[PDB]
Amino acid sequence: EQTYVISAPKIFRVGASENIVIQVYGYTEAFDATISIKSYPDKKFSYSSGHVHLSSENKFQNSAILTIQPKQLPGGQNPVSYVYLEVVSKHFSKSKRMPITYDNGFLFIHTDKPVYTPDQSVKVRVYSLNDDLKPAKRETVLTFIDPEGSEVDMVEEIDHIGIISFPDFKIPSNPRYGMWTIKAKYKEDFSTTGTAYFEVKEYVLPHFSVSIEPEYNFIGYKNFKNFEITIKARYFYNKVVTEADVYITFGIREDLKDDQKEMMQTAMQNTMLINGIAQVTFDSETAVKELSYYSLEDLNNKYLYIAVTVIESTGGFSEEAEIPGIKYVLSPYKLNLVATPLFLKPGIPYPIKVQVKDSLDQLVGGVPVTLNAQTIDVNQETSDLDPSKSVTRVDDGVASFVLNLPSGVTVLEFNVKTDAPDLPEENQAREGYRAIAYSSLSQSYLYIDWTDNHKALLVGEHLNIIVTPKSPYIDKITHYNYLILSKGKIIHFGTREKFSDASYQSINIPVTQNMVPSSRLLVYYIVTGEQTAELVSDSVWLNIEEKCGNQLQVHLSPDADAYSPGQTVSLNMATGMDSWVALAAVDSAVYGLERVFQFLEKSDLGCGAGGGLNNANVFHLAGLTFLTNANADDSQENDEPCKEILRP
Amino acid sequence: ELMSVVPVFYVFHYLETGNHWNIFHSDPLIEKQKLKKKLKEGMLSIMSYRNADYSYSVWKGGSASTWLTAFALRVLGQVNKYVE
Repeated sequence: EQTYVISAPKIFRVGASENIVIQVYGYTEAFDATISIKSYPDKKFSYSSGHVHLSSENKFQNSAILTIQPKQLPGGQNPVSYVYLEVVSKHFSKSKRMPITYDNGFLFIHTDKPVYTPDQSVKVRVYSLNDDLKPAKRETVLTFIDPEGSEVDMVEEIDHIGIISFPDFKIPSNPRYGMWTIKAKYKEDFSTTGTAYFEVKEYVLPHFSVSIEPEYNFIGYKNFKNFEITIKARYFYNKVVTEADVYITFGIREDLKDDQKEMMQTAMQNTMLINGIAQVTFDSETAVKELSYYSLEDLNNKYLYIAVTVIESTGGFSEEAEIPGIKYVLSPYKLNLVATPLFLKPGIPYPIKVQVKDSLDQLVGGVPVTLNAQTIDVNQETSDLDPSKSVTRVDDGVASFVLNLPSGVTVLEFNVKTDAPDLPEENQAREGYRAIAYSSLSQSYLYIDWTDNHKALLVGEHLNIIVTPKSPYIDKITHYNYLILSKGKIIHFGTREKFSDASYQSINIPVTQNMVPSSRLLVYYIVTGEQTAELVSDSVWLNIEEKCGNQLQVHLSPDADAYSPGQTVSLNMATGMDSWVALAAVDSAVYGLERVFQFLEKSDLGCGAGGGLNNANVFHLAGLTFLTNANADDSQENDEPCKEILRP
Repeated sequence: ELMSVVPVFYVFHYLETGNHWNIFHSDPLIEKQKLKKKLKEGMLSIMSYRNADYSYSVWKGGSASTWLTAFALRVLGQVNKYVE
């Protein structure tokens, strides 16, 4: 039987270099094919073409690199919304309508300080890259947006090196205070945007700096009866006020964007400061009795606004402070699923990994989580499983479960629930999910299993993946074929033959510098009967370590733990190859950023940790599409704002 | 705050209308940018004295004035030929 899978990325990017992988099976006479992108809906104007040689030494697998340049598309009155990925050879001629996008590249705007004062200069430079993660060398048009949404300054600049240094934006002697916004933009052909926020705050200096440092930054079930708040005031480095007069007031708030606050006009305390520190308490339940609220079921996702005026005894000065909100939380935890696809494989174990985050996103360990499950098989017969508990470990905040499912499972309805020792079971965090089995005619499955799931993959080493089929036609399988995706681009492919009567085998794959932030690996095989054939596929999401292509490191000489004001030091930069290094020395007391790989990974198409409902959903959720004889894609190209996690 | 954009302007009204860009030992297209820099900085300085109805108030947060708006439109109506 003669079939073929021609794998393309899900969405062509204009100006990119998309790799189109064709793999044919069941052939003996070598041949050639022309992969060409034609226009729509006419197939007249051919944007680019390629020529691949499908011969025996290539194991009948090759790849052409196609490219849609922006200078060949009719802009103005419309953008182009579809193209045709068309393949022609002497054995097949297919074509598929492919959406295109113009979202090419990345723009990182980096101002030095997040908070500015009047008559200071906003330094700003833009790190511009294209979608193959190289210096884009395109012109960028910065825009300065005030709090009033006005184009107060639109400066543009040409790029040569990848780092676009702009002139310094001068905050006036009297500015409009509030959140500003810098919007970067390529001047032509691309709808790439970058956004950076900064704040302009008026500088007034106090007689003494009053801080309010409370017990916890959220209140649930234990600070709902007593909440110890600490107030500190000092003139300078160590000059601390001796006596002062403290007046506190409290109020309930809905959210931090609605600035109306309903004060509790009975809880106005009055204490005395003794050489800096006064510890006050706030019984919350008896104080919220006006504007009744009566419970912790109510006040849920509401805030507490603590205002403090410390009046100095000696000089008579009165410095004010405030907290915008301490969230009145019901349960102290939030549960989610880290790196669990909600798709089953029948006869194959299902690993679940939940994560207990507190209500201000910390990995709270030592928190007992309980899992209850329900097998709803094909005949709509709910069967209950044994409950299993586990402990959230403190290193990454992830508890671990494994369900060994019966052979005829169709829908798993599992509900996680915290089992903390000193909370009621209406203040325990719970979540409920539902996992659906992979569907296939002539029921045959694939389960690829990453060996070291717990630790991140090191570049230069070798990935070892164990591949198990669960077919009824196991001895008809001949090859395992895989694809490796990174940043929505197919970077590898291959074909390991199946060891004839070994029930499962292992594939060895080298991990390179193509797949640095993360990567996906889609393995499949073809089980052919007397009917039409079918691809049986599965995919995983990998976790390759952060090792940049030429390792920059900076040092200070001499490296001491204390310097002198005025000491001349030397900065020792050392890269691996030639590079343009951008430097920024920011006073670190402003922070109270530059995380990039959690944003540079948003070029990846498709979400989740793999899996799919059928064959084509595995290809679609990996960020791929394809055209075969065996199966069709038939995948609705809708929005799907998916929210999966994938990482501790 | 309007007297910080005026002497940059009446220099720029001279070197451009009279065409006197042959004085500088630097690149005169570069030194033209630093003058148009300050004409753009000083245009921002009374962005803050503008009210919600696009009217100009004398002090910060004070009442609007017909005197300052006529002086804000005299100054800004002259920069238009050199800064958009």
